[PDB]
Amino acid sequence: ALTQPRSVSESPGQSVTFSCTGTSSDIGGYNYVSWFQQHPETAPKLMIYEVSKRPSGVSDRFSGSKSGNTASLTISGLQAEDEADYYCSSYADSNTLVFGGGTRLTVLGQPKAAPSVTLFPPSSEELQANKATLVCLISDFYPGAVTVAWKADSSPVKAGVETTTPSKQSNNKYAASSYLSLTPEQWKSHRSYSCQVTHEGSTVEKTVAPT
Amino acid sequence: VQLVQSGAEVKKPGASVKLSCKASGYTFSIYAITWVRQAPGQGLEWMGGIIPLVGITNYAQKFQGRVTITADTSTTTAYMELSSLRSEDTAVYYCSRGLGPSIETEDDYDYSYTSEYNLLHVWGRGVLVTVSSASTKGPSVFPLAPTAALGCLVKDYFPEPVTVSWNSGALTSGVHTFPAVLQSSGLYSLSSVVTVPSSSLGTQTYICNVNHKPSNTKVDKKVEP
Repeated sequence: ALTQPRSVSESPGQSVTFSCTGTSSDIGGYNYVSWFQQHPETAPKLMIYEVSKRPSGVSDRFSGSKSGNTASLTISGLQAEDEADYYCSSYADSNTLVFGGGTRLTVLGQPKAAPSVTLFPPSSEELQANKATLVCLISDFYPGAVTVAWKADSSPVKAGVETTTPSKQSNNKYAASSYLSLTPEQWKSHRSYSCQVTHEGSTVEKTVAPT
Repeated sequence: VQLVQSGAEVKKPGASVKLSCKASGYTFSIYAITWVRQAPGQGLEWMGGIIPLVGITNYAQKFQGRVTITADTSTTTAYMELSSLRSEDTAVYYCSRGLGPSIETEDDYDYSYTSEYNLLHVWGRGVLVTVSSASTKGPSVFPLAPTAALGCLVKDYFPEPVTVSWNSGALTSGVHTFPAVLQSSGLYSLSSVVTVPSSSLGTQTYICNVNHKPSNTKVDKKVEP
């Protein structure tokens, strides 16, 4: 099993802990529970091993514990560099290795910045190809969590929408793009289309028309 | 000390992929090597491992029959071949070496296996294995015509990546190159826009250079109001 909280957030300088729940043969069965820190696009790094050991080079902030079938990873004096996913691991009967889901630790080290949304209609050159792709671009916002909803004539439309996951920009902001793929007939069948991006309760709307 | 992993590999469904994990800086045979897989935007997954000296393999039931972990100590390299590849098998493949040896001479110079050590300490850079039936295809660049904003749409291309540069590398201010989106057709689509003065729309010509090494395609596109 190795169930973990989906994500955890805290302020810098404040302690933060993670939970790692398991069965009798997973965590409580053996004292080989270890925690890993993985930054995006990088290999995971071992922070704690054998439940509470801390391999050489790990800052004394990280500390592992265990009480029954649940382990815990605690990061006191939380810093910005501690922003990454954390996984727990543990041996199991039958000579097996089990992993946890992973917790997304975010340090609120930046002020709230609303997203910048631009909407592009299907290009006539693209329409000649029998494809009407609406491109919605979100950039320069923090924290990197937004929700995008597509409206056609103020009516919601969830058909054929794919939105990329937010990433890290050079300025430590976040970026994301949403594409509404319509047929040429559909793009012209509605007066206008809207791309609403909601960020921290604040929502921004940008609309286009076939014109 | 190090686990040198292979490059990047892309395979069709039903095919086979054999990954290699070459170690340096320690005695290869005694230390145990396990393979951990992490699907894009997903949690780590355990596959198996091997002790090279005695060639003992321990697989995960999720991969029994397909995965085959081996090792040629002649070259201190361990190989994990996954057969019957699937679109769902796309993921980043890691190999890790334990903190300490899994086999030890004990006096009487006979061998003695250590006990259930930690086993994930030294990681390799990882290899991406994108298993999909989509074949190599060049992008179709479409202009996104226009404080004014304009950009290029790079649609229906495969596989990664495509490099976009405006004015053949000249314009490099206020330019966002968003991540690509993998659609249900299996072909990535990417967008790139710039922020330029409204007055210069009719005076400065903006060209986006799209390059795609996988399909040996280079495109130059002009965006005008």
